[PDB]
Amino acid sequence: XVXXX
Repeated sequence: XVXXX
């Protein structure tokens, strides 16, 4: 966390 978590 879509930074890619």
